[PDB]
Amino acid sequence: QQWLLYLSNSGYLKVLVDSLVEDDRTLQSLLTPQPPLLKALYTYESKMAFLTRVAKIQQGALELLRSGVIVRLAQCQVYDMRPETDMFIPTPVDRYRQILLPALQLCQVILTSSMAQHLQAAGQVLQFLISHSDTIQAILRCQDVSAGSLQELALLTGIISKAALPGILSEL
Amino acid sequence: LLVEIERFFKLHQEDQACATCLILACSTCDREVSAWATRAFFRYGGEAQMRFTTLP
Amino acid sequence: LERVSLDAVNLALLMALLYCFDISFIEQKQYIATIHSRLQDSQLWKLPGLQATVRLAWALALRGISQLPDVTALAEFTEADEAMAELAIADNVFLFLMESVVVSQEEFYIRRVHNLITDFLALMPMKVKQLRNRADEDARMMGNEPPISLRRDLEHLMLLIGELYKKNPELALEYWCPTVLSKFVRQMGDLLPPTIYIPYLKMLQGLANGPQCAHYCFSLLKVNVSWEHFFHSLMLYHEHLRKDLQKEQDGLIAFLQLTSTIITWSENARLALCETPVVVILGLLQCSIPLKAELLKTLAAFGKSPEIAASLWQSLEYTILQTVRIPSGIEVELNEIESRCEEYPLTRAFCQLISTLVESSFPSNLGAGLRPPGFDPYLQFLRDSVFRFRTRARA
Repeated sequence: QQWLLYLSNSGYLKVLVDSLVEDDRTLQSLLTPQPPLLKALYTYESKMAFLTRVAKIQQGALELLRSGVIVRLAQCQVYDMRPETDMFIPTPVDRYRQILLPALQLCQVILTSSMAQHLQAAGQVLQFLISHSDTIQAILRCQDVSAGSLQELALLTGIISKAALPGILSEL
Repeated sequence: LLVEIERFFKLHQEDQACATCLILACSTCDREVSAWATRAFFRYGGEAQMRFTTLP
Repeated sequence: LERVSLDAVNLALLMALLYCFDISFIEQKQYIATIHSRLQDSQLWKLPGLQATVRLAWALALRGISQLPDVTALAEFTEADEAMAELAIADNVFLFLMESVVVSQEEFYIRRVHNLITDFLALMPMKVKQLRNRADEDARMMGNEPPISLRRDLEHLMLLIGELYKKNPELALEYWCPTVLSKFVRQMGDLLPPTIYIPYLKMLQGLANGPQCAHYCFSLLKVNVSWEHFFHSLMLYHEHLRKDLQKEQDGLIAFLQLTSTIITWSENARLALCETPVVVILGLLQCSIPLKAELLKTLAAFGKSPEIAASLWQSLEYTILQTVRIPSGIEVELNEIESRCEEYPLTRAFCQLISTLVESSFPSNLGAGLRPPGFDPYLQFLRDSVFRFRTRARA
């Protein structure tokens, strides 16, 4: 409860969304800092989790979205690219895809958690899919632990798809 | 007659039209269109038609 | 033909090649099978774009040929067709179609090509969806025009239609006449991505050509996206623009191009569209926009022959008069027009609208309340224009 209200306001949201943008930058800086990694894995992952949890509920999702989640995600440019394009390469793919799965879960959760239909949320999510299309398509086939991460990402897109106006349905 | 108020004007007279126009403008629960139109008639009369004026 | 990329001469051979692939049955199909195999191999050549097209075309046809199952069962679709076609698309097979189409023995060419164009709809839909979905996801929320265009294959296809069909209504009718193209149009109508959406609008404009086709396009929106949605979009953009004080220009320019095309080729219907875009279009004109001229051109199309010009004249006078302060002399009046109609496009549009309204009528005591009334100041404005004309740029 409680928190949603308090926390909302403040603080957090603003800061956390801005920090999404910077998350993308932070995954690169990731290589360097593998070391300073220890610090941050304990924190960055925790941040994604905090974001995902807020999204799971109606009021929380609203606050995240109000904070301009889609915008920060566009700014991070995490999605608007191809991961394969480019350490042992399978490790980097696992890592990048890993970031994609959590952010994608955050987006799907925010979408559904409002009224995904006529609501504004549906429109925003559809824009998300179309703008970052072909990644969704590209994700659909291949393998490894990397596959496992890929598989989860694929599911996440599928949930985003049906949850919205069927991304397919929209693309009549 | 709000859209043509000449007919009112003809029968009733200009003065009376103005008076009614004032009442409609002020009148409460009226649509904005009605009030504005009546205000317009009161203030400007009918454009290039009936003019609203002191005459020597 | 390879030993030609630019050479226009390539067009001469397209009739033979399009029709040849059309009649693949004639070949055997030991031969057809061999060609198919050779082509997949031939994916080596990006430099020859036109090889890429023709091959892609062959594929569009081949799929149909495989209908006699002896051939089809033998082949695996993913390996046999989709992989190759996809490669061709990647290698700009659509782009060159667009070029063939844009830069338009006419009978043989038109007939064979329109058969080509249609084959693609019916047989190909899997590819269309594959591409559409690919495009939606690819871009991420500083995009350069080259980046925007890279993935644009679907839009290119729409343009292919637009160029090929344009004029030609004959051909265009095919889309509208029965309720797969008609499916195609419905499908295209669904694609939401702003760029797809704008090309969809453009493609339809091309389709609207006959007085007859124009009528169907009218019905398409009205009955079975609606016209109202379109004006709504324009209205929304208007608010965003003013509240704020390239992507939008693309969308808006397309929106206007379409409304213009139909309104021009229509009848009693004109009033219906007129009442509705008229109010919204007027509002858009107030905003600066690059676009001003274009809405004026559209407005003009809306203007009706009869007495019911009045709403339009008021808009125009109000839309010159509003900002200006007029002294009791003439120059101040000219200034009103000059201030608003700042650029060349603005003026040309204005002239078209005025030409239309002046054709045969206007309200008495125009401009009453605000200024010295009457039509006269507009003609004075032309002094600003055709006085100046002599010193154009740009014949």
